[PDB]
Amino acid sequence: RPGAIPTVQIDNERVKVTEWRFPPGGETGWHRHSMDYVVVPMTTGPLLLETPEGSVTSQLTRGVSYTRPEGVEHNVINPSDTEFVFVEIEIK
Amino acid sequence: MKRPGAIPTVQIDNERVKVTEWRFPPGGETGWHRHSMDYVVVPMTTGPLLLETPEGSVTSQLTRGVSYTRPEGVEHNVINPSDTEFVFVEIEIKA
Ligand SMILES: [Zn+2]
Ligand SMILES: [Zn+2]
Repeated sequence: RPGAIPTVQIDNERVKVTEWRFPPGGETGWHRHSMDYVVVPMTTGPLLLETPEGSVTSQLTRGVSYTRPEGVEHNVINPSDTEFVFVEIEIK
Repeated sequence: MKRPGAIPTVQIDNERVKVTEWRFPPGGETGWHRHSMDYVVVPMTTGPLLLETPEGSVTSQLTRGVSYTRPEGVEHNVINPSDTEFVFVEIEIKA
């Protein structure tokens, strides 16, 4: 797949904030989250998450934030024909 | 005369963070406040904000999705000088 593009916006003693910009069909690659994190979606739409429990399609809504814990392990894919963006705030 | 209030909606409030969506009517403001925590601002709207601090007033240009951080201790009033609603998500980091 094409690669999603992470841009780190903030990396201080308290948080690391990364913008993830997905081209259509783009993926993060598999990773494991080492920190609790908050997601602020900048786009409304579905994401495809490959997870240890299998494939999960999730609905994100622009401007509706949510949090997930340290230990989440997955590959995130943009299953749409448009760009998808979200901001991820990892708590240190 | 009084500017309309910006409206806070708490999205997350847990051991680690408090995340509040702030929605500004046209011309709207926060009122003066003091930030008790380091915080992250994720703008949801591209546009100017007018920031009133003890020393003066400045126009700051925000871009949707371009975050920034400010430290504990900020004292200000924040105003939306535009003719349309301005929205940002504020992530306060608990100690
Ligand atoms: Zn992830
Ligand atoms: Zn403030």
